[PDB]
Amino acid sequence: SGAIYVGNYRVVNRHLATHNDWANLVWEDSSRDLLVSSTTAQGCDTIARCDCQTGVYYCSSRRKHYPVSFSKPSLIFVEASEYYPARYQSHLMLAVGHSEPGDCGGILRCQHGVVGIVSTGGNGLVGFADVRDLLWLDE
Ligand SMILES: COc1ncccc1CC(=O)N1CCC[C@H](C(N)=O)C1
Ligand SMILES: [Zn+2]
Repeated sequence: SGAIYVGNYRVVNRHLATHNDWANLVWEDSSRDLLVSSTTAQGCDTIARCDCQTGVYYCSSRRKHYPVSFSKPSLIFVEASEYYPARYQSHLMLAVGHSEPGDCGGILRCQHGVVGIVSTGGNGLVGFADVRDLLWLDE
């Protein structure tokens, strides 16, 4: 699991969004596996505004942070699961790395800050949902 807390927002994987996330919906994108809900107290996570393709991500199946190089945000065909049917998820960055379903939520970080959260995985690869384009998060 896991989330990013920036300002008066909470950023989770859409498929893991709780009842309170839906009761306080701000923005959501099924094809991005993203959901933004509102928070009462002030979040202080810094979002990265960069062009990076190297980062370090947290992996709870190992309790380890991994240094990885990843692709630029794009459309990747994500196989069917119980949360979604066979579809193309947009804004997804792929890296060669380990992951398990319970790892969705771990953050990929660079020197600039928070790049995105773990979203997909399979075949010795791990995918991250990018959040760097969401400029409205800091205002
Ligand atoms: C090895 O499998 C995994 N590895 C990491 C995270 C997640 C998985 C499982 C996986 O691919 N998905 C299940 C949950 C929703 C995902 C999505 N965004 O479409 C797809
Ligand atoms: Zn960066």
